Amino acid sequence: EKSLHYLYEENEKAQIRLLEDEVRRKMSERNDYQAYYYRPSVAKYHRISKEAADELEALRGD
Amino acid sequence: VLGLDKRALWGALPLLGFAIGHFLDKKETERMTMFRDKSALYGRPAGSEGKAPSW
Repeated sequence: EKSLHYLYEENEKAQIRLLEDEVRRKMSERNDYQAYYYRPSVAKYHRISKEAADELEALRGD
Repeated sequence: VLGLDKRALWGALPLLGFAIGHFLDKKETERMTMFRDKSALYGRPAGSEGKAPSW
């Protein structure tokens, strides 16, 4: 019964390993999810520069 | 008979390691127990919680 329990645990670990390999392959195929296989491109600096350029329109004067 | 000097008192370290390994094996067979008396070969009929475990 100890070998039966260890075989059941190792078999379930094998199925979860195969399923996470499939999930990681489908995630790297499409680059969909935000955890792995995702390059975070941010426009924070573009919005900061646009806000600064909008702020310096008020500063234009004499 | 066998001859053991004062240096044989240093041999309590491998016996302590043997006791530690036996305790870890006892903890491992204590944990590994969800199929205990529930497999279809060594099975038990209804009322298994009243009866003692087999091992």
